Amino acid sequence: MSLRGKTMFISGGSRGIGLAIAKRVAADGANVALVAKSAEPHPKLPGTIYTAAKEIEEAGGQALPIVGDIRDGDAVAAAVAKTVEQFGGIDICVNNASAINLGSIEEVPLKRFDLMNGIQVRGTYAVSQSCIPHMKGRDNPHILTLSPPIRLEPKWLRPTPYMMAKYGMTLCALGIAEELRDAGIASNTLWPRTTVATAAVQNLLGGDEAMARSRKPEVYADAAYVVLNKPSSYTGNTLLCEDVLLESGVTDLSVYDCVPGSELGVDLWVDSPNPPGYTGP
Amino acid sequence: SLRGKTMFISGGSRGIGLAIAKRVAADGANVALVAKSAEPHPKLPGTIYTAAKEIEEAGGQALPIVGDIRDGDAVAAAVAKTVEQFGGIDICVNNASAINLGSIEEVPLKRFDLMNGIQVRGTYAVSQSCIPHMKGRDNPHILTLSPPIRLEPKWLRPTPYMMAKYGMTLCALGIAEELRDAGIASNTLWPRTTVATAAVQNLLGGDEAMARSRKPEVYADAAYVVLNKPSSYTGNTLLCEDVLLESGVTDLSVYDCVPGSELGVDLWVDSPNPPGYTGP
Ligand SMILES: [Cl-]
Ligand SMILES: [Cl-]
Ligand SMILES: [Cl-]
Ligand SMILES: [Cl-]
Ligand SMILES: [Cl-]
Ligand SMILES: [Cl-]
Ligand SMILES: [Cl-]
Ligand SMILES: [Cl-]
Ligand SMILES: [Cl-]
Ligand SMILES: [Cl-]
Repeated sequence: MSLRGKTMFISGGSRGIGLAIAKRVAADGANVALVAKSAEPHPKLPGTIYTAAKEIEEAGGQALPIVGDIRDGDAVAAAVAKTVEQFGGIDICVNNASAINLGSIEEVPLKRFDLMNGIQVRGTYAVSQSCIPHMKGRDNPHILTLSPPIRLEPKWLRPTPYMMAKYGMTLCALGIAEELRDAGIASNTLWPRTTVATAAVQNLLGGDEAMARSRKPEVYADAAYVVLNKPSSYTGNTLLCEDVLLESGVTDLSVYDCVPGSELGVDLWVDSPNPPGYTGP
Repeated sequence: SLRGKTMFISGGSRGIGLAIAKRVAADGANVALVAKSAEPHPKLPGTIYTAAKEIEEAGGQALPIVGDIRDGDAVAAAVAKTVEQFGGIDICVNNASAINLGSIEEVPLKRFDLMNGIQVRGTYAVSQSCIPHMKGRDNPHILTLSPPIRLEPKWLRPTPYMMAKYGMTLCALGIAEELRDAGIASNTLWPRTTVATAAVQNLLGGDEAMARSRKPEVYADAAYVVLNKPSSYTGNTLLCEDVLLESGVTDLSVYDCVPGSELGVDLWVDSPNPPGYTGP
């Protein structure tokens, strides 16, 4: 199996994890539409949708960068319609747009909350809803949402704003899995076990330094790829990247380590940097 | 007893919220109640002003406030007025709610926003604003009217509403952890059956009792039990009837609209009664 001739709609996509997923899918000769709020370069975060588009093309795919605020429902509709008029249908919807603040309810004002809820909970809903009609006909359609398993033990219910937003994304994805089961559209979530170091991290740290406790964005891209090739019956799952990769046949997870043979750190909502019983390097 | 305690409550005009407000008010409590409009609706009974009269008639003091819960500044101003008036907040009840049982295919974004706004964002805003004024107090509780989080496939629909109600609960549960040191309790409370309120009879057009449902007192009384527990009791997703049996109630039929009927179940609940309940 292969994503050749298939079309992806991805929120974000302009850097880091989203870019790596876009690139991986593009490498099979896929189409990728990517939507972001602005096309102006940021002084500290690398990339724009346009430079993302070049990288998608250089990888072997066709790119459609679209300017649109995921918090504006009309802009979302317009971006999907534009994807459909250009590529003819949607095989893959990846909800990657994100927003983060790790403060408590006492520290995170309503305006910051709305940006998180807006982009992630509302955004995942609007993007997914708008994609769904254009996915019904297709060979093996997948919605994939970049969010964590719902962990209900007290330690995990923190910090509240961000947990609400991320769990809200996952709940959207799991609900959709049930509501679209008869239509045959897969909806899954996918989350990495460690922190993922992206170029943006280097830029903000201000150095060319090794993130020894972290993994590369490829861990997410390769895991996504495996999931997007499963049958549309593989649905309603809250998946971890490394676990997905071992189940697929990868034996050596060190190829994802920023620095191999280090003690790895853990992502939020994850107990261990590696799957249970992993013995590889 | 809750004599001399002050409660702030969203969605206390009618039904369950009013029943809770009246039960708290009967101890001589202050109740500040907030709603978007004070204008009577043709079919739904009550306004904040009507509800206010009933709160006073029940034994308490009422402060009815016009405020859109979806407007952050309105929420801030509603809480400020409550504090200028009564001096401090012992109890925050998040009951403002909104419902649509359609799927993601059927519920447009504008509708989604109403549920997200009022319930998830609203519970966040109201709770956030009340919290500083609850830090000094003898036994502060936040009580959020929303269900246990159930992750089995069959509970994960309809998506839009499940997102909202579950988001409500996640907020309550997060607050529990974040405010534990302070220590303001945060719990959720949900009824096992559907609760038949005046609004339901009004929309059917007849006063005809609802054999599969319970009275809103099951909500009010269960709330009263939780709100008198120590602030150490926090982070729980509670069910009315179970709370009531735990407190010593042995006859739940007094909450039945029609005693001796086969009761229906609420969303997110398997059974109309707590496990091994063998009362009437
Ligand atoms: Cl704000
Ligand atoms: Cl824990
Ligand atoms: Cl990167
Ligand atoms: Cl784990
Ligand atoms: Cl192990
Ligand atoms: Cl509607
Ligand atoms: Cl809103
Ligand atoms: Cl099930
Ligand atoms: Cl149950
Ligand atoms: Cl039983």
